[PDB]
Amino acid sequence: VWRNTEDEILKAAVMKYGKNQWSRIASLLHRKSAKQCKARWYEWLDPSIKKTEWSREEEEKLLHLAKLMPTQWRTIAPIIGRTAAQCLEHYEFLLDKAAPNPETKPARPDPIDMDEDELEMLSEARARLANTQGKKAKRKAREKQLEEARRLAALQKRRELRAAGIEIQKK
Amino acid sequence: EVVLHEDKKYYPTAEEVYGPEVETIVQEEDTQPLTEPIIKPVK
Amino acid sequence: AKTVTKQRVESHFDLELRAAVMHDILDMMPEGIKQNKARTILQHLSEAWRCWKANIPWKVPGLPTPIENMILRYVKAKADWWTNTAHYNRERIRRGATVDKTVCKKNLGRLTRLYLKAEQERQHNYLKDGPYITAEEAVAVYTTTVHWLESRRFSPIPFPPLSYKHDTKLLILALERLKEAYSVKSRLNQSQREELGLIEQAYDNPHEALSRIKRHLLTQRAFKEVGIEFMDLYSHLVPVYDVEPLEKITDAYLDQYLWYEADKRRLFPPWIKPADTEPPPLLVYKWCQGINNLQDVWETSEGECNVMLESRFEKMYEKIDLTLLNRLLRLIVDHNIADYMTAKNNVVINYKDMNHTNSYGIIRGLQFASFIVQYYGLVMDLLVLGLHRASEMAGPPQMPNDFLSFQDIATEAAHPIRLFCRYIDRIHIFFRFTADEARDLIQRYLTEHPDPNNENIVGYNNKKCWPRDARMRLMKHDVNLGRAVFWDIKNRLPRSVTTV
Amino acid sequence: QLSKQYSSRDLPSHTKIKYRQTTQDAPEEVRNRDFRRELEERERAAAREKNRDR
Amino acid sequence: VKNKAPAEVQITAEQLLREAKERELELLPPPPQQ
Amino acid sequence: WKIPPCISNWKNAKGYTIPLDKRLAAVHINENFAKLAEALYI
Amino acid sequence: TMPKPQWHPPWKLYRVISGHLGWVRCIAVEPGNQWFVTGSADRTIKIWDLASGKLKLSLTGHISTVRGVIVSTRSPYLFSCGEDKQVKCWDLEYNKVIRHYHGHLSAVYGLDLHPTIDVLVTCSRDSTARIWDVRTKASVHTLSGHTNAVATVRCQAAEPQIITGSHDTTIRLWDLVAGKTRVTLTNHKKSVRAVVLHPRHYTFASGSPDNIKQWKFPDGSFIQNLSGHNAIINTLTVNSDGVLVSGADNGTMHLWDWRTGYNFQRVHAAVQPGSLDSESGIFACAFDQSESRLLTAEADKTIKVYREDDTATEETHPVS
Repeated sequence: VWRNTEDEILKAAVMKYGKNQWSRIASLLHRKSAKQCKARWYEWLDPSIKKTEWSREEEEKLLHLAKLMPTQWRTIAPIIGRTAAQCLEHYEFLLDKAAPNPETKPARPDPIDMDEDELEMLSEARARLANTQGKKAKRKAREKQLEEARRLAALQKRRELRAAGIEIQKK
Repeated sequence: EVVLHEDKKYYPTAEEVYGPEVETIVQEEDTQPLTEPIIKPVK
Repeated sequence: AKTVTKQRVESHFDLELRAAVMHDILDMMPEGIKQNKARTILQHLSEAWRCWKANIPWKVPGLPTPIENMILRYVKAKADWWTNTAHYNRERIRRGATVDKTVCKKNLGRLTRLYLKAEQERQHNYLKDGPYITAEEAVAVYTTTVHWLESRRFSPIPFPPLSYKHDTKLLILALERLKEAYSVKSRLNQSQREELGLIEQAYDNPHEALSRIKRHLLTQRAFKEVGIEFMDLYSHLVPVYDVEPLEKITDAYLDQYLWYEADKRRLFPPWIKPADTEPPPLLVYKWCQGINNLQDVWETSEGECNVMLESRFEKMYEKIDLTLLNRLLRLIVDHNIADYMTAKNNVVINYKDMNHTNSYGIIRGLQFASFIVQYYGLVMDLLVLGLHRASEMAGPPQMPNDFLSFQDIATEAAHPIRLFCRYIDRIHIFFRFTADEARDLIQRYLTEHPDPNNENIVGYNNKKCWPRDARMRLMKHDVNLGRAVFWDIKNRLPRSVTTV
Repeated sequence: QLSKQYSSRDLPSHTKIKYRQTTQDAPEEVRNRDFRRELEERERAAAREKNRDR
Repeated sequence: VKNKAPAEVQITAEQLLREAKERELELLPPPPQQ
Repeated sequence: WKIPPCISNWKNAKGYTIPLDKRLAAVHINENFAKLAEALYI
Repeated sequence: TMPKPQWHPPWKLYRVISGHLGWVRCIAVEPGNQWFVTGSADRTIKIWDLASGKLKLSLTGHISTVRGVIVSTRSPYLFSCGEDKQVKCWDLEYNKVIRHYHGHLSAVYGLDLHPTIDVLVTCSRDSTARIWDVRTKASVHTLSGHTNAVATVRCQAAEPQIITGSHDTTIRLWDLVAGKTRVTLTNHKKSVRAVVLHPRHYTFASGSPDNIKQWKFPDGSFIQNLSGHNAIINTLTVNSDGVLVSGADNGTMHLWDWRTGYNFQRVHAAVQPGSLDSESGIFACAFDQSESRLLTAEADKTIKVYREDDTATEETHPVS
């Protein structure tokens, strides 16, 4: 199942990495694979998916299509602009008023005390999202300030060495 | 009057784009095999 | 100044292409004076190319037209180069010239992308130019099938009952078949690991499994997305479909149940022949042995003529229509299972980063696809033979016939079609004509396709493997009879359903 | 500063220049020729042959 | 001991983005003036 | 002559956050389906 | 104003050849006028008959775009030049490469032949030209001094013997023996991709998206402008009768009068069926040897042949 913490990580992860690197994102999450992340995005968390009420024109067109092209919900869904799970639930519901897969379901909210792993993930997700500098661009940034020890130490020690009275030449 | 995707004519044909009198050659593979010199020598 | 050899062909193509682009407009159709941003137009160029490769429609909101035309022109340049290289390497791989192992993989990836681009275009054209099958071909097909099934006294398949006796036998068979893939117990992956987990826990607790299975078959009509990839056989490729585990188990059980029941109620008449009764060499023997046991078959006194035709339905898996297929399945099974089966072929197909939706053909990597292919082929056997001759061949429903036998000799000789075999989508027919039936056929052929210039002898294809003393001898009566027979058969099939 | 290195491909090869002989197309003949009329001649001939084509 | 019970506000994304923004991970301390 | 910047879905060389909306932006049905389906029901 | 321009008849398209699998980038005519040769971005060199338009032969040696071909008037040789940095000499009595000139450091954009001595000149993107010895494949001079790709080169027997136009918007007139630039002409604001020499007048013209300009040898004194064609100009080609063809890169082709600079026709041809409309463009044009036909090599993989119109008169098509 899907927990609000996780899909809130997924919104940010998609916001950062892009809409085609599902294995990276899947790695941000513990206990998720890239297939499930991609499914959850294309079924519920996409901002272009509508969760509203069916306008009367929507419902008439839905029944119209479901008669023109029966059981082809992936074909029908984009013709009216909602996901196939929504169209399928609402069509059976219309038929009955007149008479799993956890990607589709909403997210169980956050608990009062978040289970510790729920917390460390957030910190580490925060960790990953902030590391813009090229992981090596981290290292060499460290190195630029690293060697400043080398020169700064040497000079004072060189000053002191030549101050002690010995005029060393390196070469 | 349904056109099987096997036909699906895009792309107006040449005579319609160029005109009734402009000639149109389409030359895939050539005549005159490669061994035949373009400039023949003397003998 | 080192030459451009074979490892630097691609990197050099891109060097020179983007040098050209930088010359081209970003310095010779400017008047974006300040800083003409050419380093960013090159970014657009690379992204337009990736979008071409992914089959995405690329349109940037406010981007001057001269630039857009420049980019479209150069992406067409690179696309021509790319696919011409694919054509060339494919011919080398097919005939056998290179063994390089990076070219084999590069080329399989190129042709996978080319296939999926053509395929998304074919599905879009379906949904745009509408069902290719008119409402009068489809109604003839539907009514002919109802007449068949009613004359046979078929007994439709019911939804698998609650306390069916055989549910565990059908489940054990399904799960053994699914295990048979990972016999090796290889390095497999996460996803096969997960499948093996599901299979084992269903092998331990077989009633939560079957409860789930029937719940699925009853309520589910929108499924996950399928993966595709190609198996490279060096002279053609084979598509290989990758479905998810939960549904693979539900489909395997549905498959077993349908084939079991179909075989008990006798759906498939004896000519639909990858059958469980003999291996293919025994089919060849029974065919040779049935031809020879026809009545007065080798006699030529009165000018009779035997014709053996063999063909292929030329793409039946690809022009199935899921609406018509739904209705044709409903005549056979419960509407619940029919709806499951036809709502399952309509899924999203995904390769590396290309995605589309199946709406027209059939996914053969499903587990009941055998049943769909053979039932649809049954409908087409009926269109080719006619209900009367199909009822002569299949015998009366109380006393069915064997593979190539008839009830008596009277019926067998009452018609030119003496034998008929149909492998999955392959057709073999054997006719025996009298001189008047043959002459009549040739007349009606020549009336509509008149060949006064005697080039019918030319298109005829023979088998250049036996010596000429054993090949076919092309006299005009003979090649004309051949063309007439073929012309007559390819006229019984609407070209929007299948061809020949 | 001239090197003594050397190359397999800089050995002498094709050391004589062919000149266009008397009949091939020497600059004398093309200096002479009348080209427009010759061209229209072969053009008419080709149209004749291809109407014989059909 | 764990008590599962609906939390109060939420852990919506912008919060992750703002906290990572304020993690400043390695901007860099300035090269020391001497 | 202003050139919009590219935000790709494949390359994020410098690791930059872009909101979903701007990340995002950068069907026909014939009328013979009705005649076919209704002819089948009849 | 001007005296008034000579009346030239207008030209009409009459043939469309299509057999190439990439843009067609260069075109040339044999000395004796029987066949012409095209080189394309599908790395072949096709040889077509000039009367019938039939394809005689296809030569495939290059590794990338062939960007220039030429046929030598003194020897049975065809010299081709590609983007693979290689320059080739095909011998046309065996149809096989016999000689290759090595040393350029990037794609070679064009090439011309000296009319009396046996040398070659090639221009490339490393922003140099080279004077090759046809017979010993040795580079006798590297004409350097431009500061960007050298788009085009033309050579002549008179003096100065080499004119190069480059992408850094400059023209240079070089001396062959000394090997250095005499004159530098900086009148153009945009890349000079086209240069042509009048056959019988000791003058020359140079094309650029700004406007075509005319110059007068041997030290390049300005003469006049030719304006109106606002397009990246890929070619210029002059008839012996003073017709000057200016072929652009969006497909449009203007025909001018050389002497007064009066644009007497504008052709806007159509793209081959399966083409986009962003793929109309002219890369090379060549007059026949009789100077009656005008062949053009286009970015929609066709070769279009124009002939003069014989049924028009000064009063049907007056000169403005």
